[PDB]
Amino acid sequence: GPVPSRARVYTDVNTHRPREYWDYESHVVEWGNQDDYQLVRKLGRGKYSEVFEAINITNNEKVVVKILKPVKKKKIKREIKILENLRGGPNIITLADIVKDPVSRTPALVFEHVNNTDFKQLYQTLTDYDIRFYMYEILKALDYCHSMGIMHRDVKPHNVMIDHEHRKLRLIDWGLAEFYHPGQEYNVRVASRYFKGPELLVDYQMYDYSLDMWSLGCMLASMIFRKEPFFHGHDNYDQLVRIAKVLGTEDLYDYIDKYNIELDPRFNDILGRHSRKRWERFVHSENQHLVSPEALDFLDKLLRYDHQSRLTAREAMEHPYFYTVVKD
Ligand SMILES: COc1cc(/C=C(\C#N)C(=O)Nc2nnc(C(C)(C)C)s2)ccc1O
Repeated sequence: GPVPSRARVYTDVNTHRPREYWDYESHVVEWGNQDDYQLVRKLGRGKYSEVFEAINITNNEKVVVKILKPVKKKKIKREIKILENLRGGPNIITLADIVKDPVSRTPALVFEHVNNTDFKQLYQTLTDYDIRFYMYEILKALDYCHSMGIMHRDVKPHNVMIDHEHRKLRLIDWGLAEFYHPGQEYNVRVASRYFKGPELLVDYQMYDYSLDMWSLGCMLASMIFRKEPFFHGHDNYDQLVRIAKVLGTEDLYDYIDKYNIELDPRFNDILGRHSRKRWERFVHSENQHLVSPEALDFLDKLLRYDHQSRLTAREAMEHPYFYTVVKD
């Protein structure tokens, strides 16, 4: 069988919390007044929700309303409980209210309003300094939620809201997030394809917070090299091949051998043999102003096959890449 694995940090946060903290199936939702919120416009529809801009008519302030699609009361209560546990943490989107939508017959989560610029256009204008700054802000959110026993499991540009005018960042969509319990096996069908960690792609279920750090590394690579997404697989198998063309196949075999994992035999005809590459080959005249020795070393220390070898969020915040970021 597979060799077990444990997070190297925040390992026992939930076992020493009171049961109510992580036992989300027993959570009792405190419902607000649905008539407080007037929907203004539909902003988007996801796999699991529709998102609206709205007005809170008790203060005439704009809010965002996420009306959940019908899913298991378990998955709904999980997201609600995680948002309440994390509320007020650095750069965590603030759940302001929860109401029963009378049309959908599902909960509608009310969030603080973030005046966001879409990552498609925003990523075209970010400077070297901008990228370091916003990476540091994401790390504050990830260290916070990891320190609170929670992994996000869906870190990607779409879930990082940035109000660039006020340099304000919020990590959103906690609908895939989970509580970390040592030795628990988790669903590997999380995260968007381009941001899935090697652990998901080789079907290793005993993963942890370090999954988020791979995803973050994928975002960093797309930003400093101006190639979004960086690992651009056509499916989940080709996704691992794309990673192995950069990190090399010998270290992939070291990874799966360490955890006594077996690759899907369908890789025998697609994976090939690939050397590990040096990150400088992705540097060119149109991205070099975003690349530094510190950026490449930081990236290299996030994008490890072995989830146990990646920088933690707190370690990442100590990295020289952030020395130039002005600290508040
Ligand atoms: C999909 O889960 C979530 C989504 C959100 C929020 C948004 C999304 N998605 C959001 O605020 N999207 C916007 N798109 N344009 C905006 C203007 C600045 C034009 C008003 S806001 C918050 C918490 C969640 O859990």
